[PDB]
Formats: sequence, structure tokens, C-alpha cells
Amino acid sequence: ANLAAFLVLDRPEERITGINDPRLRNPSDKFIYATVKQSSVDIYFRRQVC
Amino acid sequence: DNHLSIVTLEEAPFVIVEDIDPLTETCVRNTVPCRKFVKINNSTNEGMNV
Repeated sequence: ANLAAFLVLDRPEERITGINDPRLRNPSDKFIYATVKQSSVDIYFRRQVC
Repeated sequence: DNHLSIVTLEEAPFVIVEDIDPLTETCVRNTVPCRKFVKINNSTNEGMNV
């Protein structure tokens, strides 16, 4: 039973499906992600108050 | 009577007022400006309206 439980929880992580993934919405130390500096990406993120 | 003064405190996740970006612009888009007294010394009560 313990081996079966470990095997069914053996999945490391599930691939992010997009910006609506709850994992990205709450960044933590276990999963770190960031931009470079001031990419059209940073400008877009500036106007997103959410 | 048009200018209705509003008092607000920043202690809960309902106001995320921060500094402004020194890029020859007021601040981020679609955001109303405010002001806050800043204390210089523990004895002096003079505070600039930044």
C-alpha cells in the first residue's frame, strides 16, 4: 500500500497551462520565476494591478 | 463642496500604495494620486507632502 501511494504521488509537478495556473499566482521559494529587467513584459506587468 | 478629503491607512491588503517611478511621469496608468507626511527626525514634526 505504501509503495502504491508513493507511486501514485510520484509525479514531480504538473506543467503550467498558462497565466491562470494557481501555482504561478502564488509564487514561493520552491518555484521561483522572474523576468529580465524592463522587457515589454515588465511594462505589461506594471499596468496589471492584480 | 467638490474636494472631499479622504483619510486612509495602509495596514491591510486593501491599499498597496507605493512610491512613484522617476521616469518624467506622475505614476502608473489608471491610478489616482495621494499624499503622505514623511517624518525627518524624531523631534522635528515637519513633514513634506510627497
